[PDB]
Amino acid sequence: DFDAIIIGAGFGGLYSLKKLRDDFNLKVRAFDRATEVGGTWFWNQYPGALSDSETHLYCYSWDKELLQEMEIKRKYISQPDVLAYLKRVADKHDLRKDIQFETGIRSAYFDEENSFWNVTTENDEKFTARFLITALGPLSSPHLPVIKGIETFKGELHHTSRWPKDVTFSGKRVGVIGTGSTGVQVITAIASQVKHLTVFQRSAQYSVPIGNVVMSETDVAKIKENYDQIWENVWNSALGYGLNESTLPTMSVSAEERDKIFEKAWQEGGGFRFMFETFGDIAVDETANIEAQNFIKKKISEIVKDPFVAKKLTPTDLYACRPLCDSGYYEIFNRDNVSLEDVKANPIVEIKEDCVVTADGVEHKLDMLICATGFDAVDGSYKRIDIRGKDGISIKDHWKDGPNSYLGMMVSNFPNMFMVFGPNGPLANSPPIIETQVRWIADLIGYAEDHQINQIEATKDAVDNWTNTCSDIANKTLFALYMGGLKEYRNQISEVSNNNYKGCLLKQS
Ligand SMILES: Cc1cc2nc3c(=O)[nH]c(=O)nc-3n(C[C@H](O)[C@H](O)[C@H](O)COP(=O)(O)OP(=O)(O)OC[C@H]3O[C@@H](n4cnc5c(N)ncnc54)[C@H](O)[C@@H]3O)c2cc1C
Ligand SMILES: NC(=O)C1=CN([C@@H]2O[C@H](COP(=O)(O)OP(=O)(O)OC[C@H]3O[C@@H](n4cnc5c(N)ncnc54)[C@H](O)[C@@H]3O)[C@@H](O)[C@H]2O)C=CC1
Repeated sequence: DFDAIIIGAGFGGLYSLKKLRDDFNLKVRAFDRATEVGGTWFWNQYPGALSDSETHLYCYSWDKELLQEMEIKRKYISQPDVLAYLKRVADKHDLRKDIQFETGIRSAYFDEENSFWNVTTENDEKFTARFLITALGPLSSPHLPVIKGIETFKGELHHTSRWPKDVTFSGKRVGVIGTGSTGVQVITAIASQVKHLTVFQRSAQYSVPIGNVVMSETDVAKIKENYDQIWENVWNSALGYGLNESTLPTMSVSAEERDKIFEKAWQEGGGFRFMFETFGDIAVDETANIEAQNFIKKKISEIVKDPFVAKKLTPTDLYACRPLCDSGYYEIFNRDNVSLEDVKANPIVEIKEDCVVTADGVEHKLDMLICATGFDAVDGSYKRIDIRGKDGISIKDHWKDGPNSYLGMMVSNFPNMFMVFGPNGPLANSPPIIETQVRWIADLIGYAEDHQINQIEATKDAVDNWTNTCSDIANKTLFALYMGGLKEYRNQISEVSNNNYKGCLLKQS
């Protein structure tokens, strides 16, 4: 029995714990299958895993001491460091004493008469708790790339989502399936170290340079000295990536101008930035979208010295969402021990003991095959848990037609359950969204303790409104889930919390 159960010990889990335990004095336990805190940063330790967000923003805001303390080696932070960082947050606030590691949750069924949650582990522990905090993140189970004959393969088959330790590249032919962000990081990291790399590319994507430089003692002092301002600007921005968000329209300058603005962002680095700090309409207007793409196509053709290769790396679709970030990805394809296989015009059909076979019957002989093939959507982490609310409805069935929430946090027919980095949340840097959501959830359970209430849920009506509020803003953009940003997200939930949780049925003891 607990005031609250937390599922997860990543960013959202760790803070949920700290806040509910130490700031609101609640009786709380946190669960994670992982042996250590960190979430995705414990699980994903492949070559080149790295924040998209800058080092000084990809962290908690609420411990001012730890900010002055924080190591800031590079502009962006490597997986080990993030894990060291969260590990050290656990150390400082002693949170592990209230985390059971190696302990998956199987089921959670809301008890309607005790107004609390029945949570049963995979081990078969039944714990009771008034409140359910799910911090499962946005990246669910990996994609299992159904490839005929994966069983026959007798070399190393590794998946980025479960990267083993003690992996050696030297002297080996290595295949990489996937050229989204994980696979670009993998390929950039390893192309230098292997005998031969084959990239199996299903869909060429746009990548810009990240520009992950070491941070001088002065650079780091400039950050620390003005850290309070840094955050206030994060809270007063759409993306919370510390960017001079632009309102300048793209086609409202010269071609020679536009060029030079893109070359500035490009020299600086970062995908958000190229897309939101150059101009203000790149995600909304098509001409602008096209202009942004053609800038990158141009870059691709300059860097990639072999035109036929440059061709295969060039996206073909009409409009471009967020570009990936890289650390010399396009450069990779110039080298003599890298080859690109367009696996949409020449797919993988079979896989024998020692090779991947594509459509034209070429046998790609590999010692090692790496799946960098991506994760399921937000709801997959939920749908994969036995979660049942009112009238024994399981989240599986309630969301069978796409995920839904109120404010990204609360679910209809699903009481005392509060989601962190949950679906229909804002598009922005992770740590600020998580802070925002945890603080808000904590205050509401605070309100609940003080107004002696014992049951909170969002209406079906509140939810659709919110589902609508996302579509209206969404359809104002090209992205053919909640946009309009963090600043306006934080407004929206303040408009709710200040109006006695409009759309939440607060039920009383
Ligand atoms: C390499 C990499 C770089 C990234 N860079 C950025 C970035 O720059 N900016 C950004 O905004 N985001 C980034 N992300 C994503 C984002 O910041 C992380 O996904 C975020 O830290 C998630 O924190 P979380 O605690 O909400 O969820 P997670 O960290 O995914 O933690 C969820 C935890 O819950 C546990 N869990 C789930 N289901 C169950 C269950 N049934 N039982 C028990 N435990 C369960 C899991 O073990 C997991 O540890 C990145 C992700 C990766 C992999
Ligand atoms: N930029 C960053 O710092 C990072 C961001 N992320 C987050 O995760 C998201 C992307 O996840 P990723 O793991 O990078 O990959 P992804 O989610 O883009 O994976 C899909 C890719 O895998 C390949 N693929 C999948 N199934 C295939 C099949 N059957 N045949 C051939 N190829 C196939 C395709 O090339 C495809 O582009 C990002 O949008 C971001 O939110 C994750 C890691 C690093």
